Amino acid sequence: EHTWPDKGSLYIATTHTQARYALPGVIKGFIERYPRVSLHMHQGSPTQIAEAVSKGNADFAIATEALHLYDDLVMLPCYHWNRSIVVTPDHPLAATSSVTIEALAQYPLVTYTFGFTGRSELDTAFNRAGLTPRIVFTATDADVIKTYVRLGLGVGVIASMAVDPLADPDLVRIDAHDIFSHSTTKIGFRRSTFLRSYMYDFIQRFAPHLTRDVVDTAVALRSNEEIEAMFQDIKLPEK
Amino acid sequence: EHTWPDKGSLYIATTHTQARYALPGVIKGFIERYPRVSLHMHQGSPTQIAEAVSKGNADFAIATEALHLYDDLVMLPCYHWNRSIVVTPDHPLAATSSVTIEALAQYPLVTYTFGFTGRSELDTAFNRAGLTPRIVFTATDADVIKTYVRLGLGVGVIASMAVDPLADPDLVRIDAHDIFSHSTTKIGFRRSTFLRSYMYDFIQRFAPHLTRDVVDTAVALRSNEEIEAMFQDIKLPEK
Ligand SMILES: CC(=O)OC[C@H](N)C(=O)O
Ligand SMILES: CC(=O)OC[C@H](N)C(=O)O
Repeated sequence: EHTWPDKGSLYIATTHTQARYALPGVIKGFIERYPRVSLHMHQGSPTQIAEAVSKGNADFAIATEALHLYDDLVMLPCYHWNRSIVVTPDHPLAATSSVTIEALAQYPLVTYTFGFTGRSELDTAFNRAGLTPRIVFTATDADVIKTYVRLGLGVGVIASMAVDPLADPDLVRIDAHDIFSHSTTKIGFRRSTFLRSYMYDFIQRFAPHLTRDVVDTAVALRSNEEIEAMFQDIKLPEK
Repeated sequence: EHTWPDKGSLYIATTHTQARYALPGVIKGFIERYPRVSLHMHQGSPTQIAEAVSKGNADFAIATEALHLYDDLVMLPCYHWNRSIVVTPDHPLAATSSVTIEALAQYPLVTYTFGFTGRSELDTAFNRAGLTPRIVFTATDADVIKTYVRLGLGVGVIASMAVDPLADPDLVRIDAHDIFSHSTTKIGFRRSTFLRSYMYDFIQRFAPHLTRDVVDTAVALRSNEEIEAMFQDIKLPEK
């Protein structure tokens, strides 16, 4: 009843951050439309995620590993995203008129770890202002991080999508898009993967600008550089 | 005011599961008692966690990696824990009089990945009953897993401590201690680490049976085997 009868396997290798905040909608949508597609899902670190799809278990990889050893696979820009700073309401940073990277910094921090969902600005955006802050905590998911900010171990820096005013009503969102450059989530797959219609539909459902035609031409280029050139004048979804 | 003035560094390498469910209480307790101890915390995979403490960044490692390449460090049994099966209330397994590993199995599963917080039974406890089930999903944390069970991608198997009737009131806990053997969380540190009083206190706060004296004698032995022998007749906390 309003479903495609397409039969086939779809194996995704993705990160926590992706699996938790960016993927659920799509997946629920997808699996409802394709009851004959065996959707398998495997979470993990950028290198294994690179490894899995590369040679050669999973069909797609979904991650902010704009990082390398990715050349084998066709990488496609999906969206940008940045970070919010979260604190307990009783924090000095709460009652502050737009904080700076130096105004941060004076504090002990609970961030992500490198490399795993873009802390690849943190430190490398800190040494930039010649700064080195106390990182009392590095983790891989925001929910752990959030709960340790509730403890008061330090100030947290997480993806803006990882704050949910509903889910997180004991924290203060402070947007830091000014403070840190955005991160790009891409989607990979090796050239030799035959692209199935459900796959295009999935790509499309996850990144609206990635239509069959866009996709095809992006893979017609011999480079991920060339691809990112293709979109350098396309405004991505900003998440 | 009722705090120890002890000054020093305490760096912990632990897993998601540990950081999220087993560690928060202790840490909050600890840091309140030792405002001069620089508590640093770093989450990650068993191998890096082994690596971090080993050679030789972090003081303690806290994990269910009873797995090896651990010989360098003194490993101490902390507690046992097992798994619950979680499903949507509308699931066939909900209305079931104590399910078997075969009664499971007939289903698509959302579990942990190997190696990362004990799925090292799953498959190796499945091939045992000669079984091979559909694993539509492997992740590293229960919250991701739970949410995909809410989607209906499959049946979830997570740590019993990762279900929280308060936090998770849309799921069905089904205890599987019968079904799968328990896992042991241990705590490591290399022999050469001078043991500080706050460290003993911390060890103690996390594993009540690990008193100064127990600890000392456990390290007086030349083996983790010998240590586990020491406790083979001690009933551990069961979590
Ligand atoms: C990042 C987020 O909140 O969801 C975006 C999702 N990729 C979509 O476009 O459906
Ligand atoms: C596993 C859990 O829920 O907490 C146990 C904790 N290690 C303690 O003994 O304080």
